[PDB]
Amino acid sequence: RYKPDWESLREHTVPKWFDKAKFGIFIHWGIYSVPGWATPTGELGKVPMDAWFFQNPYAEWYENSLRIKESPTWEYHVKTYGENFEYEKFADLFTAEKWDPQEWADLFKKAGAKYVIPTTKHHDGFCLWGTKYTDFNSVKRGPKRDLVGDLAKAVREAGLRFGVYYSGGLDWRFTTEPIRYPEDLSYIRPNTYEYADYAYKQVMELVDLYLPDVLWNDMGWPEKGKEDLKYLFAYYYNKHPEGSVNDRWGVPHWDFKTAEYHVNYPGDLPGYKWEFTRGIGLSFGYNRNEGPEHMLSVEQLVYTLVDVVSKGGNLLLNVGPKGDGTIPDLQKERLLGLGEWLRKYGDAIYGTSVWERCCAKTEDGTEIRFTRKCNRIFVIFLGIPTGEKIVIEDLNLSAGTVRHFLTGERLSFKNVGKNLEITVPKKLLETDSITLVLEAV
Amino acid sequence: RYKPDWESLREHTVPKWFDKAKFGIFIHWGIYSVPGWATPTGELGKVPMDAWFFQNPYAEWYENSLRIKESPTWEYHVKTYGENFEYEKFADLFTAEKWDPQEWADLFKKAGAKYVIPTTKHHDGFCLWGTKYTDFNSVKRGPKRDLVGDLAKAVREAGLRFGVYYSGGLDWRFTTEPIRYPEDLSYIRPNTYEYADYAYKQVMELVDLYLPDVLWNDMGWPEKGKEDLKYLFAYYYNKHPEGSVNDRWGVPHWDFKTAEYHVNYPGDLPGYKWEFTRGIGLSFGYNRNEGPEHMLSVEQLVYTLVDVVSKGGNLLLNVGPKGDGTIPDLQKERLLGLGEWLRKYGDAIYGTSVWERCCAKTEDGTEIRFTRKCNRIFVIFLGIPTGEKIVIEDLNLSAGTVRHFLTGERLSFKNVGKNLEITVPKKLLETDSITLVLEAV
Amino acid sequence: RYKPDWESLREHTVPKWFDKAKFGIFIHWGIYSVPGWATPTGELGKVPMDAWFFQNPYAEWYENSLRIKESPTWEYHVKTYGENFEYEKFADLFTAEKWDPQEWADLFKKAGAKYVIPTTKHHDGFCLWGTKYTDFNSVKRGPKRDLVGDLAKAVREAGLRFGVYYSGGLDWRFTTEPIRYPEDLSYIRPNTYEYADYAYKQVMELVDLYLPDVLWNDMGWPEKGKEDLKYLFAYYYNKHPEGSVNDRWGVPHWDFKTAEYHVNYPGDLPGYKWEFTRGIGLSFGYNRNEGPEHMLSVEQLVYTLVDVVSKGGNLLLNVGPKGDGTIPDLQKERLLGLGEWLRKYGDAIYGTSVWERCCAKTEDGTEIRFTRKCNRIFVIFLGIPTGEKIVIEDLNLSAGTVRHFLTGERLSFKNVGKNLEITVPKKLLETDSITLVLEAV
Amino acid sequence: RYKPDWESLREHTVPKWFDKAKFGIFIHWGIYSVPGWATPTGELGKVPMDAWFFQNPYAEWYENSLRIKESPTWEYHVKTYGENFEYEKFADLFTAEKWDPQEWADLFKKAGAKYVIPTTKHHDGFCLWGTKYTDFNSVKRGPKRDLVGDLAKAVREAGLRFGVYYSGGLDWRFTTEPIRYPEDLSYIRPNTYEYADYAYKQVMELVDLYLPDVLWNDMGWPEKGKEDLKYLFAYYYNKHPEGSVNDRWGVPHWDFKTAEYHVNYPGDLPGYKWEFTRGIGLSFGYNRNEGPEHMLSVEQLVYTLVDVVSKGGNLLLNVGPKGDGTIPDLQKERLLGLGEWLRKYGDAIYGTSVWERCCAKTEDGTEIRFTRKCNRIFVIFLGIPTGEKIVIEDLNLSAGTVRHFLTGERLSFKNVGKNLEITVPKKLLETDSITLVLEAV
Ligand SMILES: C[C@@H]1N[C@H](CNC(=O)c2cc3ccccc3o2)[C@@H](O)[C@H](O)[C@@H]1O
Ligand SMILES: C[C@@H]1N[C@H](CNC(=O)c2cc3ccccc3o2)[C@@H](O)[C@H](O)[C@@H]1O
Ligand SMILES: C[C@@H]1N[C@H](CNC(=O)c2cc3ccccc3o2)[C@@H](O)[C@H](O)[C@@H]1O
Ligand SMILES: C[C@@H]1N[C@H](CNC(=O)c2cc3ccccc3o2)[C@@H](O)[C@H](O)[C@@H]1O
Repeated sequence: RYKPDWESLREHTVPKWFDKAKFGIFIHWGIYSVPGWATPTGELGKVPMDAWFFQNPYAEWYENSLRIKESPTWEYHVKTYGENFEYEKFADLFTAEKWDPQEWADLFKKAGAKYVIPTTKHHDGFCLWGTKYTDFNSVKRGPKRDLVGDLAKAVREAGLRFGVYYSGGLDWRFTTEPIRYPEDLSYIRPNTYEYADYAYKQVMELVDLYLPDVLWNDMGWPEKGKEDLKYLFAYYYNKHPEGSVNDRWGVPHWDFKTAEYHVNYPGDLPGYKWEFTRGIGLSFGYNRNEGPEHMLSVEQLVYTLVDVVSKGGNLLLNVGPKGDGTIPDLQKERLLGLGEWLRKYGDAIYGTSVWERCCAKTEDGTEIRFTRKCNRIFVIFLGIPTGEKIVIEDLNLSAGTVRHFLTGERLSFKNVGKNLEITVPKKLLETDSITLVLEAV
Repeated sequence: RYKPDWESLREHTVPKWFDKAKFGIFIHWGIYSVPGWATPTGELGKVPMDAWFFQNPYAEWYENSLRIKESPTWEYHVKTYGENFEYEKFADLFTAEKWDPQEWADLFKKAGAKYVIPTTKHHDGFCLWGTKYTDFNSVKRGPKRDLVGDLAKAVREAGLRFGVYYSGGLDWRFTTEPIRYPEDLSYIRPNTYEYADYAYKQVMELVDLYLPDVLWNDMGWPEKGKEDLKYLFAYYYNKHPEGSVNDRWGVPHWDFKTAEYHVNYPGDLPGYKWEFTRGIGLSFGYNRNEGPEHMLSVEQLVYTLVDVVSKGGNLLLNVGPKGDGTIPDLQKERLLGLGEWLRKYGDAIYGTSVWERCCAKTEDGTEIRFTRKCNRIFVIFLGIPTGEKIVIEDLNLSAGTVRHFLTGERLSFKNVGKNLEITVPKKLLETDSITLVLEAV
Repeated sequence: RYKPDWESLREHTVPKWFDKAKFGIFIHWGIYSVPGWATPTGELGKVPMDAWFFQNPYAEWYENSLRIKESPTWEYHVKTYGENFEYEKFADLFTAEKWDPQEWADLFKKAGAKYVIPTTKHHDGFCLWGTKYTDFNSVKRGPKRDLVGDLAKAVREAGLRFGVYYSGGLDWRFTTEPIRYPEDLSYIRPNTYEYADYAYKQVMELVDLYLPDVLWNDMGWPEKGKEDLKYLFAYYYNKHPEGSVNDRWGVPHWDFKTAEYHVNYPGDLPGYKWEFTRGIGLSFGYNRNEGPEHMLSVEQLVYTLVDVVSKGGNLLLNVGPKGDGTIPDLQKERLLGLGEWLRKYGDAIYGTSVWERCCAKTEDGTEIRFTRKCNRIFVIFLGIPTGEKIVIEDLNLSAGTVRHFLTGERLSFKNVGKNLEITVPKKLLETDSITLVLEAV
Repeated sequence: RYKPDWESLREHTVPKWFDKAKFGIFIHWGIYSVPGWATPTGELGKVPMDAWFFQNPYAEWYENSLRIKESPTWEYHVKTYGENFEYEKFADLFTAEKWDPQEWADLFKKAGAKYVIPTTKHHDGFCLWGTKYTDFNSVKRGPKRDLVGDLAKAVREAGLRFGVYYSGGLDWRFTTEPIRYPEDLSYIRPNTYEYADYAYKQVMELVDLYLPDVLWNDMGWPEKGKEDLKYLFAYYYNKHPEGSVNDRWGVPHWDFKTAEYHVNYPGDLPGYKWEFTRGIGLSFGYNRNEGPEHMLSVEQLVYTLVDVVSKGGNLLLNVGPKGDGTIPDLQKERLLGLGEWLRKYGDAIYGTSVWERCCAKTEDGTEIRFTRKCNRIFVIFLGIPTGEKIVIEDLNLSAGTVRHFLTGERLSFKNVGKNLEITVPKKLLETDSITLVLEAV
């Protein structure tokens, strides 16, 4: 058993399944999906924080944006819905009329994901399961249905792991003033003992009803409730040792860390297990304002996954469904594009470990990443070189044998000084899809 | 912005408006105003604390007195209302049938007050605004009206500042045993986490609905909720930098300190901004038992104001209205008397600063106080000397010019040793109303 | 009395003498003054923190730079003193053979300064007084003299206030590893109970031996010792009420805040008393490598003081003496020039208060700053306009009388729209030294 | 960088070199080695704690035993050294006259160990290095030599990793009363701030002087000093990322856990890196009273290491040298025998990982342990079966190829039900030394 103390809970490390899974699907879905609107300003870490909340690209932040008068959201809202239309009202419009959890699960499985994590409660406080601690939930309003439970059953039937996201650090049902600047986050929070009990009871409830594979908390945990996590974590691990928690609780324990868009993104091997998350575009919740110009292309998604994995991370790619429960076409295509690439190259991703180094590049500027499976080293190019002669800078191999991954064809190579030279027959180079992949042994 | 930490909140000092205002009106009004009864025993600080709670002169302490069997209040109550008449019942009798907030505001403006602060919730827990955290309030019971909101609108329309009083440290809706001795205050308190959240939510609510100019807490703050004040104060000052808080929270921060009747009353310049409070009589809530023998006379009120101001303080004079919302005649006359004196002498009060010393006296025992406005020094006598020859002890001036304030007539003076001599023409002496006032330059 | 708790200590505010003084002299003098060498890289706030400690422009950080091998300092040291010359050895070379405290005091008085603050102990832990808590001090080594005491007597003899600088946060006699990045400061500190007691005892000793007018701590106070400050401050204020402390202790109390070069420099009135500090060049300690190109010119110093004062601050200008006790001519000539402008314009500086706004500018960009003395408003131009017709943007006056400060000559003016037009005869413009100064009433 | 907080420190996990090393040598050497005497009562975990301290088998607890009058130790001491011979006096007899560190290092290398950890300071508080914080150390007394440093140089010269053992929890130089029952440990400890600083300073000094590969604390860390460990660990890891610390500090962080004789010995795979420690006999310090009957035989040592390694642990085997610096032949011959088996079977130990299960057994009870190297699974028999037909209970293989480890000879096998049958020709069985080793692929 795990005891309720940080020294004991440290005994639990990231489970194997999670380390080997490499790719998961995040799902931000709630009543904010109904208006599904945000100004696609840019990526977190690139937009100046003094403007960020006033032109928030996270459509799931709609309510906070609505609370800032004369913010693009306020104007959009007043003209589309009217001023006598409270944000809460969207809970009744959220009907998930076309939702089919098995179709979602089929899709995430085809895309190559091995786990799925929906938002059980985001910052607006709306709950997607029939919780008994609030009536502001999907069973009582809108969908008239236990979205979390139903999705978990479908995901698990498809053979994928199932986790839960819970906004522990923020709940706008307990505050009135919006977040205008990053500094505001230091005092505009529920702040009460009552809220801390609520959060604790809600996560314990999720654990008892669905025994998730991952407890993904966001925005930190209520200061008054931090001590509670020793008990919660021990309770959780003792019922599910292969369970896992992220690092957004603000306490000593975590099984894996996180990075969001540019924030805390590592440039080289970090030394611990971590997970990258971002939307296919610039938002997590659905944004009808985004076009393909704001989204990553299938090629960019593949290069992102490879970069992340060579660095020991897992990619948790977010999908932003519509209020009716359908997944926009732009998103579905990119999920599929990635699933296709993974069907061909998956063996150099799933189940791999990091190598001595994560990165390299060809004399001509083509970026390279490495992954490993025992004695096999995968050399993954972020693109496909034009010429048959490939010069990798600052790299020497002691393998003696280097094959072209898809075909398995042995290739010719030699360490020329501080570099490594390989000849890749154009026929092979033409077989690869987005990345030229080599395997050294 | 202010950050939620004591070191940062210290950056906020008492606002100018408050320091210059000098005189404000306190209003203790609640359901205790209906029975409006107390034994007028004496002034706080003069009555032995071993008898005080058994013969409490604070009529607003009626419920606590009622809970002590065979206390004058219990007997009075049983004979007037009966034993089957719970204190709470007075919430239904509290109808404010004749209340006219604009008339209150007109009156406080004529009296010379620059700010007004009503009890939003006193020790009995009854709330004078439509709070959503309890049904024991003025919108649901008795007046059927938002007394706080309505008074704030009237006060502000009259051009005066508006603050709120909130009994944070005591709420008898959460306790059953009465306070019999001062020691009891150390354990007979709500004491629960629930109460601490309640208090926090109620003051945050007052801030969001009325954005008061002063948060006047009383009886300390729930120990469990003290840390909450860092967030509350930062939240408040960031929405209203000219807002202010008193010193009854029991935490590191405060903008001005307080003194009640004789308690913590300074004898000389204190070194920080402070405010004196007391009732026109011996109680804060209306007491039909007080006669003019228990009240300060207009002259005493003026001398009190001057003493307080020369010492850097503000006077917060309490008015105890009746259950029907009218202000007793004894009180209205004294408010008016003071307003008259302030109309004539206001320029030596509002906007003044303390001088090198607060006090002095004439060879014959007439007390004197000083205030200042740059190079002008006001010399205010607590009374009007009979003889034209005035000898002030232990004072020498380097002004060269001393005028008689009301008329502006230059006077004859000279430093005779360790004293200062001035000749005040009887004609002038007869022009003054309660205080002979001189101005040195 | 002041009590040992933050709520009581809050009662003490910045003493009047300090608020009115406006200009003081900082003195960073120690054994680092002997090598007196640094790479004059740039101003704090403008140099990237990734390079700063490696090319530190603060000569007083010589020891820390010396511990980073292959730092310019390390190279310089090895060629100049040798690889076997430990930093501590500089205490034997620090002889202050040509030191004359009354000569320093007279120069600071002539320079227009009202208070002086020497480094009693900087980060290297060497003490400039005969402390009984360490033998690494100026009585036992180097000068064989109590430098703090002898300087304190001299400064006071000259009629100036005397404060003490103490490095509470860092003491390299308790660490071995150098600071290479800002992050290192979070763990490379003495850290022991022993050190917290040491710092408490030494500041207590400074208070006892010299009862300074200012306790200027630097680098934070040892976490373990933070609660001691309640007792230290009450002890101090009870012995010396007109005493004062800065804001670098990391506890709730402080009497004035500070800004260093660009760091925390206010853009407008801040709302509390503060003080700006910087060296005449880029270092606080004497740097033989700085030349006039690294120093502020007299003109710039004047503009600095004016800007700081119009925003309610005091300027604490640093002088870096040599190991022999002399003050370099470059620094001396700048002090004397500033003193000259102050002898001429002192009245628009000393004893002033902030006005409604600190700033304005002329139609052709000449910056303007304001100060006040009751009804008299001083208009200071940062430079002397060439033409006689002056147009001040966004300013209206309601004084009816504007004079030329130096001569007293009444000048012609009028409010022309959102601007203020004034005519200043070239004969006056020609009398002003570095600043055109106007006086409106 | 690692930051000084538990959440950041969590990022550091057991270094690869340690996980792969599998075997290290502990060395308990001090002035207690001079009397070198204890009652060899039994193994920790098997001796009732009501008797233990009174008949302590740990020779290194001589001083504590000596303070309990009428303890076998007290008797022995009085007859051997005399009632007037204080324990501290043993520091003058501790001369290590025949010590040769390179000879120890070569023996540890030849024994198959990859790291060495000597007691820099045991419970008696005597320090085996020239610490500047106490004169009770080996440079000032006894050997007049820095034993930790000289041993560190030698061990490293031999190519092995060097760690340090430090008694943080107990120091008998700070107590006078002996430990008689486990309960006494809860209050007979140094207990002062002074001691918490002392321990922090000495471990910091060990890190600075020798930058050890392992910080192996014992007996917990002083409560008052626990928060210092955040800073100590970050300081340490930032200087030496491949460094490591054990789990005996009583704080949230640790890189590997420990087990001592029977205490905390895992029965199956535990889920985290750990290390088993015990003496070759019943004592850590040299006990002249132990004979071969109290010691593990070479065979038992082999079986121990194998059991520990198959369960993911490292074995830290203790050697107890004599006061003169020599290692007793009984211990030396066991180290050499183990080294012989490791030179022969090293490949099935060093650099291995745990498999699905650690354990199995043959039809006639021969215990079996497993280790892995990617696809190669090592099958280690704790003993060599007599017959050629072997039946392994509850094991099935899906390798298709099982070889005899020593020769490489392919062997015949098949899954017979829930069992695995294999034929090993006696000529092979006769080549194995203490263990039959098989290799499945
Ligand atoms: C996944 C996204 N999380 C946002 C909040 N982000 C955080 O609390 C935060 C961001 C972040 C980045 C790196 C490491 C830790 C971090 O914590 C949240 O506001 C968005 O709506 C969305 O749910
Ligand atoms: C204004 C009056 N306050 C009474 C409670 N008084 C206090 O908590 C108290 C009294 C007091 C006096 C000096 C400084 C601080 C102080 O705190 C309260 O019991 C009365 O009913 C009335 O509201
Ligand atoms: C006056 C200088 N102070 C330096 C340390 N600075 C700080 O700790 C710091 C800098 C700073 C700037 C604005 C407000 C607070 C601040 O604290 C110190 O390192 C220099 O050697 C010199 O003594
Ligand atoms: C290696 C030996 N350690 C003894 C102290 N043991 C402990 O504090 C203890 C024993 C123990 C066993 C498993 C996990 C943690 C544990 O802590 C110590 O008293 C002996 O003298 C010797 O140094």
